[PDB]
Amino acid sequence: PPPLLVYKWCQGINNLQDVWETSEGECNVMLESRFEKMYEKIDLTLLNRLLRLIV
Amino acid sequence: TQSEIRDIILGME
Amino acid sequence: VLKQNPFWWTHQRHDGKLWNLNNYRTDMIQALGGVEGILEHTLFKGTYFPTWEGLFWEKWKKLTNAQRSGLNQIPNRRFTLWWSPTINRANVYVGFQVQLDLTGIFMHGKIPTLKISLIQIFRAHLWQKIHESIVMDLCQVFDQELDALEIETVQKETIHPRKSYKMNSSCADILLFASYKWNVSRPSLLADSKDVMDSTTTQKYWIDIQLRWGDYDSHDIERYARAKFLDYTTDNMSIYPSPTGVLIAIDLAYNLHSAYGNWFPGSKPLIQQAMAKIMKANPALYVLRERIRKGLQLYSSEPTQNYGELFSNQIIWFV
Amino acid sequence: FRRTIYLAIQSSLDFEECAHKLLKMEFPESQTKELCNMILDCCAQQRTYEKFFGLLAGRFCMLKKEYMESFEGIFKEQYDTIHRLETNKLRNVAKMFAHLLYTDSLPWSVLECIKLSEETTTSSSRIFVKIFFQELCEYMGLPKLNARLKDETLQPFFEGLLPRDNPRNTRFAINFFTSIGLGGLTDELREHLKNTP
Amino acid sequence: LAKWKTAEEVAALIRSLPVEEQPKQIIVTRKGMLDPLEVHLLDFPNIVIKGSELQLPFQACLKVEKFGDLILKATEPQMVLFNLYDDWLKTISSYTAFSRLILILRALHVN
Amino acid sequence: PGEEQRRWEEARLGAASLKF
Amino acid sequence: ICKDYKETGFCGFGDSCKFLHDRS
Amino acid sequence: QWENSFVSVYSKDNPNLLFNMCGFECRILPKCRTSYEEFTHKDGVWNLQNEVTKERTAQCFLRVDDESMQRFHNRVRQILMASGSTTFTKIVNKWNTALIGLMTYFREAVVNTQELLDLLVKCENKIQTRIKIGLNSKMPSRFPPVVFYTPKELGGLGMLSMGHVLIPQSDLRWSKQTDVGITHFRSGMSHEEDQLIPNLYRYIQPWESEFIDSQRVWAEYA
Amino acid sequence: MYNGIGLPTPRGSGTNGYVQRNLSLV
Amino acid sequence: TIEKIMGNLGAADIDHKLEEQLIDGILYAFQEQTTEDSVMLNGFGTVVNALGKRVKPYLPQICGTVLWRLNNKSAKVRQQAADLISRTAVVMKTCQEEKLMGHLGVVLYEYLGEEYPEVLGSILGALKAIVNVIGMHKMTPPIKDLLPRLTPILKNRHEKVQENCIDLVGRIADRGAEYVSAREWMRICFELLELLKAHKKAIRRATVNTFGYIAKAIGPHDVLATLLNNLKVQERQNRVCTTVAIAIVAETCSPFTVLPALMNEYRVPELNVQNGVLKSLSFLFEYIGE
Ligand SMILES: [Zn+2]
Repeated sequence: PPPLLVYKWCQGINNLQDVWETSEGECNVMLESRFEKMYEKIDLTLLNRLLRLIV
Repeated sequence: TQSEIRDIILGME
Repeated sequence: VLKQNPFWWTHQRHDGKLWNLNNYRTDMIQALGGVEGILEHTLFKGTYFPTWEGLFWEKWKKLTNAQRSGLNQIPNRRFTLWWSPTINRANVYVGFQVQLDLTGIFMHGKIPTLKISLIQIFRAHLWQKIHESIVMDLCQVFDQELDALEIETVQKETIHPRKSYKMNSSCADILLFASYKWNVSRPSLLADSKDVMDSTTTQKYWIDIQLRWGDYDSHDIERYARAKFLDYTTDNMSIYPSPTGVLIAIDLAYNLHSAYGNWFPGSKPLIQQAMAKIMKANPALYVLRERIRKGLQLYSSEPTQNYGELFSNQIIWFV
Repeated sequence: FRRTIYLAIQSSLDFEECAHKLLKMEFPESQTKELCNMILDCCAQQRTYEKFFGLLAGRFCMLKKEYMESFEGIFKEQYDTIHRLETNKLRNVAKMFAHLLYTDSLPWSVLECIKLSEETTTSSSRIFVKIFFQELCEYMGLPKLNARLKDETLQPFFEGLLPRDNPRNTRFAINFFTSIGLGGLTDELREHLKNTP
Repeated sequence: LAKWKTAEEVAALIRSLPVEEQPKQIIVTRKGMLDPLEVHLLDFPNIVIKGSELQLPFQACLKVEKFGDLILKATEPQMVLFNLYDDWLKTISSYTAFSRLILILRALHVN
Repeated sequence: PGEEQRRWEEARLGAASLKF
Repeated sequence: ICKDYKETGFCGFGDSCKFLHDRS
Repeated sequence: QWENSFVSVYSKDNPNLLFNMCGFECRILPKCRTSYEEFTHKDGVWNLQNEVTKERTAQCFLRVDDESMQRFHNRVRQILMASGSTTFTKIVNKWNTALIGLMTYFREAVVNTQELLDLLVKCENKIQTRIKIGLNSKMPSRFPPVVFYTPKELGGLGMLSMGHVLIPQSDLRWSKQTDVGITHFRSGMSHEEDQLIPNLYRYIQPWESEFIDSQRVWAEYA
Repeated sequence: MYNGIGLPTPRGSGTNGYVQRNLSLV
Repeated sequence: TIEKIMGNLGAADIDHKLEEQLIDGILYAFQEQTTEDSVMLNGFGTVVNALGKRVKPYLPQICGTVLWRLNNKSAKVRQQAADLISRTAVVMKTCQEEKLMGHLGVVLYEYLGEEYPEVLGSILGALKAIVNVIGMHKMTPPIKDLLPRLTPILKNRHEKVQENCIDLVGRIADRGAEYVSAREWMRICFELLELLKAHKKAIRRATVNTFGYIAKAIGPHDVLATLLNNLKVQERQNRVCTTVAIAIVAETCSPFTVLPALMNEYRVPELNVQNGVLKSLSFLFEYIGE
């Protein structure tokens, strides 16, 4: 369930290798966004061809 | 029989 | 689907069941006061159901899913009547106090659903009918025990047809004509013993029975009886034909009973018997309790050697 | 009393609000110790351990010393009555006292009650201390735990835990903490043992 | 009114009893005398009332000399308690103590 | 071969694993 | 007291009669 | 789009890594970085643990997102708006379901969001007020708590409660500055006496413990 | 002393706005 | 056994304490009942049938029992208690149960609101079997309020409740009939007119009988008009049953009142109706005879 996703994400970030160290000037960036309308600009011709690769 | 003597030892019946 | 699923995030078949709220009901009951503190806010005692372990509230009566009629005011009406000793208490803020139509019920406002239930319960002059049945039964008890009671005559004053629901005054209903003389004590309540019937004497006895309809705020009927007695006997409009008597206080909503007055020999046990059995037997009170039940739609599911159960850790006494 | 305490707990949202609700109530100061004891009992009965009750009893100890000595006696009581539980109750009380320790609420002297000889150690107490010290190490971290396990100022109490005089319980206790995975302290003490003869 | 007295005195007794000697169900010889204490025990509505269908010769306790004499030459209405299981509950059960007791009760009862 | 209750017994043990 | 009901046992409004169906 | 996005850097000046996931608002702070002062306190805090060294290396602080509070509030608003043709028990079942669906989803972000607690107080008291309005009065003494919270078996309505908790308050200025603490206790909904009404939050079990529980239970069953 | 604690108006809030001081503050 | 015994013999020699323990074991058996059987019913009926007027002082006991049962959760016991009332109904009065038979009267007027057909039918049965003993003039609770309550039930479109309702209204219209107003009887006529389509024939015969009883109470000049208009319907089995009803109205209120209207209706040019007229005269000459 989604709360377990939040837990696994927090827990995966933390288990990266040498993640919290800042000596050499490393920088972590967390970006989060949205594809802003994917349901609305699908193209049914291109979608046909992309489905044919699968089914 | 044992039932009746048990009851009269015990009480009314 | 045109509705919003608040558990969009889970599935009970696949995810198990991720919460259990069964201690919440238990601890809610222990915090409100227990089933006793909870049911002193209700019409529970006015049902006379012996105890609340049998209570059962009605486990579609018919396919007018469409018809305009709409909400059927019945579940709300039953919640409103059930709780009526609390929704209709006495110590309130603003509210213009008004006596119900033909009864002795006071409302402090306008709760129309509650007023409709209470009206439909006391229809057909049932308040006065209750007064008549109670007083008739008492007269009959005296009619029988004339012998032991030294009673030459018993006088049922043909009733002023509105004495039942006039709450600020009193005629008297029972007048007892002695044979010779009764020596009579000072007034005390029906539940106390020490009575020295010495102070005055008379052949005339009056007895009053007054009906109320209590509520959560005030359902102590002892002090009701004391205060009403003192007032009604020391007033200047109550037509009491004797300075000797007693008043009988009945609480219909909690089916309680008591009395207060000047006693004479034999009276204490006599009316104690009469009260404890008229409260149980009288048919008027029965029609009451039955309309109450049919307005709540409450039912009882209850129907109806021992010494293997007897020597238990449960104490059980042999008398 | 227990009704009112259980209800004040089950009506609040966090240990601060529950402690407030209790202290805004009043009682005769006699059962102050039994106060903490009760919250102790309550978290014993709980779903699983939440440091809520830990935190609440710890705030009471923070509020008066009466509950600190109550807690001394309470840890004595639970070490006396440790087998009296199941492993569930055992683990929750273990994390209880582990909280108490790393909260500084219970004082590290308490270890005097723990003589790590095989003959005197309940397997139930064995599991108790294992959960206790798993929590200590994985909470305060192993550096400051081994550091605090090291300094002499509490070694008088620690003696029952770190066996050097008698060798057989040294074998047993070093084997036990090794099984728990405290390699540092264990093999330092075993090197002391190797130097001993 | 004697029934009523019985009623009020058991009422006062349950009043006087501490939290662990209060009875749970009460059975009397007199199923005609349930009504009085039915009414009188509302101060303690915890008791399942019954009249025992198993008649016990506690009337045969008016046979003994100690109980007898005490009741007979008492002058003040009062309370006393006796524990009939003199030494029994140590080497036999309450089951067996009650069995022993019943046989003795009916023994003094009949003859 | 008759193991749809072992095709439904690592679904749970696959859903209930937590490694990082 | 829906007086059509009370006197003649019958209210034209049925379920929606904002008064009390009662022949008492 | 940059306006609907959010980027967050962690460097030698920002020790906190904040993000916003499925409904939560999380903020990770490691122990290495500027936590000279560290606590272990109310459950709003997950303790992340480095799985190889098995030491607690950071803390994640959770809150409910703002649009999730707004979604709960609009949900209550349509419970109330479409309820004039329903009975008291239907209104209270809809309230019960909405509130369970929020509390069992978030579960410890609710403790830490001082704006939720006020939302829940006002929303529960609006439901109660509509039931009073259903009768023809809103007098606070005609409707003690017992009328609403009594289970459906004793004839009550059966409400589930989260509005009788005290709301912690502390000194707005620094509270908008530096996470100062809790000094005062504003009051939640009004009960007829002390009365100590129980709480939904105490019967639902936090996540951070369910995840450890699950780990061990399935490990030992395997 | 409205010391930056409480509500501006306890008016449409579902509460009486009564404030108190955290007794378990030490 | 006991039932067979006292039913063949009579209860002359049954003395006091004997009859007591008997009545009490009876009450027990009937409460304790756990099967749907006429066993305990018939036992009760016979036992009081033989006690005759000897039973007296236990009517509080007997009823109080029955009423507490009438309160139960499961239908079956409720129905049983309604039955038992319908048995002891006569002795209930004959011991002069003012409070108590008054009780049963008004309390059943209460339960008239049930919606378990199996209990509603038995309630109607018990009310009928009270009204049989007590003729309504001396009734504490009067059919003057019962029957007005019953008329909105005749629209319940279910065979069992319809059977028992039309039975009760037929009793009342036969014997009571004067504690009700002409207008009430007219509305009830208009409701009977569509019981004639029930799927069960007992209902339809009961309906025709009550048209007869209402025929004496109210002149049929209007009921006959409402019957001809039904003859105009199609589908035969309600045409044929209205033609029976016409015959019945004519038999009770003498045939000269209806013969001119029938004959004149023989002139409307439609088939189903000319045949309705002819079939109705058929039944009429059968019913009147000589
Ligand atoms: Zn109407």
